Amino acid sequence: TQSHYGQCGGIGYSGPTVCASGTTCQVLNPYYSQCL
Ligand SMILES: *[C@H]1O[C@H](CO)[C@@H](O)[C@H](O)[C@@H]1O
Repeated sequence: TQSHYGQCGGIGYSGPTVCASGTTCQVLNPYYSQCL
């Protein structure tokens, strides 16, 4: 699972888009999405 303050899954990011329990994949920027 993607860690806190890391990029979870934005446009172009291929990988584990599911964040760790309690952290939410928030799309901050068009490509930058972060697990908060
Ligand atoms: C890998 O997966 C990511 C998932 O967000 C895509 O954005 C990318 O285009 C590729 O399919």
